[PDB]
Amino acid sequence: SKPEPSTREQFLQYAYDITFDPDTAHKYLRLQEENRKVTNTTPWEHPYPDLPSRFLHWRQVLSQQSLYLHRYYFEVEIFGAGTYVGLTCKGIDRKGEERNSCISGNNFSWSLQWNGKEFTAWYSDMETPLKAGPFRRLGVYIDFPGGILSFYGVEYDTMTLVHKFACKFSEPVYAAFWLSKKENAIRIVDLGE
Ligand SMILES: [Cl-]
Repeated sequence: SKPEPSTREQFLQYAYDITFDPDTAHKYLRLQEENRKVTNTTPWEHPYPDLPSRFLHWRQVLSQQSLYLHRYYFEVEIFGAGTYVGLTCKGIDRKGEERNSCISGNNFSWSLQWNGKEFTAWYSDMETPLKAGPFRRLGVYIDFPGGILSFYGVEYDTMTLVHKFACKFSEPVYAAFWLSKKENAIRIVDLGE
C-alpha cells in the first residue's frame, strides 16, 4: 500500500469520474449537465419512470459508479442548508419511509451534512458536530482497502480536513447525495481539466 495522499496533486492521482444515476433520483431532484448537476426543485417534480431503484421518501440520488478495492477522489460543489454527501450500499431501501433508508440513518452508510450553521458527520443516527468550514467545494477521498472516507474543504490548491471516517468496507459502495431543502444543489467537478 502506497503512502497516503497529502497535497491536492497527490489526491488528484486518484481522480475518478462520478455521475448521478437518474434511475435512483427522487422526483423533486433535477439532473443537468450530463448528470453532473443535481438541484432540489420542489415543488417542480420531474417525470422519471417508476422503477424499483428510485427513492420514494428521501430526496436522494446515487452515483452510477460503484467503488471497490482501490483509492478514489472526486470533488463536488455544494449549495444550501440540508445537503448530505457520503457513501452507501446497493441494498439501501429505496421505498423506505424510516431513517434507515437515509444516508445518516444506518450502519452501511456514512455522510457529511451542511446544516446551515456547521458541518456534521453522520453514521447510523450518531452525529458529530465539526468545527471546519463552511466550504463551497469538498474533496471526497475513499480508500476502499484502507477502510477510509475523508472530506476536505478545497480552496485553490489548499485542502482542509473536515472529517475522516473509519469504515468497515465489504460490499461495493456508491457515492450518495441527499438534498433535503428546496434550491439545494450539488455539482460534480470535471477534474478532467
Ligand atoms: Cl428528504
